[PDB]
Amino acid sequence: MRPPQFTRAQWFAIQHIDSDSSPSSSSRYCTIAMRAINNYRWRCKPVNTFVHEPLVDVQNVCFQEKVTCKNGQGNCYRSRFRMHITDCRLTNGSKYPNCRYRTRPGRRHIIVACEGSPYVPVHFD
Repeated sequence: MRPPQFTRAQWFAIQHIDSDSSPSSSSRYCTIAMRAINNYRWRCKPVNTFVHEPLVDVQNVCFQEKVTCKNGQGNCYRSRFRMHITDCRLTNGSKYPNCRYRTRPGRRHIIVACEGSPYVPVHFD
């Protein structure tokens, strides 16, 4: 659930943009990074992906390959290049505030929904 104090665009950046950061991370990266998200949530988010490119690279995906959204609703775009991502997966038995995560680096195209003025990512697809 998006905290009401954040726009869709702000919440996307909080959850998914680690702007201009190292693609390689420690194995504790996700456990530490997810606290900022889960502090606003009722229960630990089960999976989450962070992108490491500079912010403007992620915003540029809104001007790259148009594709259909998974839900069929909205304007979705696939990145021209593979992004540097980190996938976070909640460990079994975790219960807030004891949320620990597996950390997995990766390099793949991302798909985002874009909306608004400015026209920026609002949903990781």
